[PDB]
Formats: sequence, C-alpha cells, structure tokens
Amino acid sequence: STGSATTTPIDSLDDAYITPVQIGTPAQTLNLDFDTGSSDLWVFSSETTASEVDGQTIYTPSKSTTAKLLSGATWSISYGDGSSSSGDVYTDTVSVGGLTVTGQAVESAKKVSSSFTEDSTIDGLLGLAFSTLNTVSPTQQKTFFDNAKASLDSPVFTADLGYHAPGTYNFGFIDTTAYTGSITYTAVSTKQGFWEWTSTGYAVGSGTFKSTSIDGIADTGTTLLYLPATVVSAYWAQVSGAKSSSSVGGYVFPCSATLPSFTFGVGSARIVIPGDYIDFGPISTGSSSCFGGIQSSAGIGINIFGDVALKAAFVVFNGATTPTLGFASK
Repeated sequence: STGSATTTPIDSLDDAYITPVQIGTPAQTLNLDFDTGSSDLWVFSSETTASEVDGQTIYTPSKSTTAKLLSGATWSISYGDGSSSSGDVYTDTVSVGGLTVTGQAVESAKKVSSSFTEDSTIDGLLGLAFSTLNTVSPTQQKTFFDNAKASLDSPVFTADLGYHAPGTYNFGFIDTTAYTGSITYTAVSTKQGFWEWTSTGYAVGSGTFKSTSIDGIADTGTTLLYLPATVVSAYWAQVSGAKSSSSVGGYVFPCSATLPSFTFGVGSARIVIPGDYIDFGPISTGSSSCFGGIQSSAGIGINIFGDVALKAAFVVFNGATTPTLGFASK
C-alpha cells in the first residue's frame, strides 16, 4: 500500500503545516500537524475542556462506529516549546492520503495548553518519530507509520514541505519526480527516539564550506533551524544590524536586509537554504525588526533541523530495520 497527502502552511510565515487525516467511521477529517519529533497522535475532541477549544475541528468518538475506548490508557506530553496536552485514548481507523490503519491509537485531549487553543488551524498532532517516545500509559502505543509499515510497498515516508506553498507527505514510496539529482542517505541514531543524524558542516552565503560534525534531529514539527551558537553567530555576522535580543528571544535583523543563504552538509552533498526562507517577518505588527529563522540551540540541548531546513529538501525517512535519512535538492 501507499498514501499521499498534501500538507499546507497554516499561515504566511510557514509557522507549521497541516495535513488532512480521516479518523473513524464515517470519516471525521481533522487537520493534523505531522511531527517527526514526537510519537503521539492526539486530537482535539468532544472530551476537550470547552474553554480550551477555539475554532478547532474535534473528533467525537461516540459518532464513530469503529471507535473503542482503550481502557485505562492515559497520555500526557510536553513539547520543546513548552506547550502540552493530555487525555485518554481510543483506537479507531485512521487514513492518510488513502493509506488506512485499523486499530490506531487516537489520543483524545482532555486538556491542551494555551498555545494549542490559540491556534485554530491545528486540530492535533500526528507523531512520526520512533514509537519508543509514545507517552501512552500503561501500555505504550505505536505511531501511524509504525502500524502501517508492514503493509507499505517500502517502509518509508517522505516529507516535501513547501516554501510559502503546499507540499506533500508520501507513505510507502519515493516519488522520483519530486526532487532533482540524487538522494544522499545518511545514518540515523534512534537512541533518543528521534530521527537523529550528523550533518557534515555548513556554509554561509557564498562563503567556504566548514567541515564539522553537527548532530541533530530532522523535525517537521519545529518551525526553525536550531544550531550551535558558533554556527548561528557566524551566520548572523553576515547580516548588517543583526543581533541577539534576550527581550525578543533570539536573533533579530533589520527588515530591510537581504539575507544570505545557509548551506548544510549531508555526507558529501549540500542542501542550500535560500535567504528568504530564513525571514520570519516583523517581530510585532508594523515593526522594522524581523525575526530570524536560524537560532541558537544552546540550552535546548539538541540541534534541530526544523522546517526552515527541511523545506529546502526532499527528505526520506527510511524506517527499514536499520533506519536512515535521505536528502535531495528540489
């Protein structure tokens, strides 16, 4: 089997991407944030505290003839950005882009933090990291990908995120028309439950490439590119007037600037992030200070190749017995 679904930016900055997902019978379509940095599929639901729902589409298990309470199971998750959610668990039929999993754990939110409530466009998350990170207790549950894997033509999914445009998540096949040149594959460590890999270095603009190992995670659920302070300082030093602002919470730059590109290494290959991808616009409406898309990972504890990086590539998440990651230009 295979599946193919379009993923769409939630706003003009590509702050996140949503992908329609069919849950239950008859289908209830919710727009979920596919997140390769976590491993829970959770939704706004008829059980979500009413004051914490503000425009989201909800899953109502009682209206699904295939929903079954997973008795005794609860979940609770906290994300890197400080947001959180928790609740109980149903199993139900879940389809993405024509690919169907029966008996998928669908985690129904009873509570969500303010960041989720305030984002009316995201109806939940669909985690695509390794199932060892799944938070369901007392019986950990498998991700959608893990459940689908055996049925897939090939045990892979791909992320092809757009810049200010829709893109595609494919399951079970590599669309050879969706990228240019070749796909460069690189080793993955699953020790922390993430799609963790080591970039071979970076360049800023037309500058020379610096060969240096940068361990980080491929994370579709993180907006920005978080890298070591040394690397980030070297980038922003090439933008006149750029500075790190503790008050704003990172590097900002004059909105009048033209940003340089940023290149990262994948083995001997190179992925170029155009400067425009690094512009996250005015810090507040009407401001001439703009927020940078490359930020320090210091004090996150891990480097994160988020959407800023991934949307510059066609990315293969290979879930073979020995997982790997592939990157191609596009």
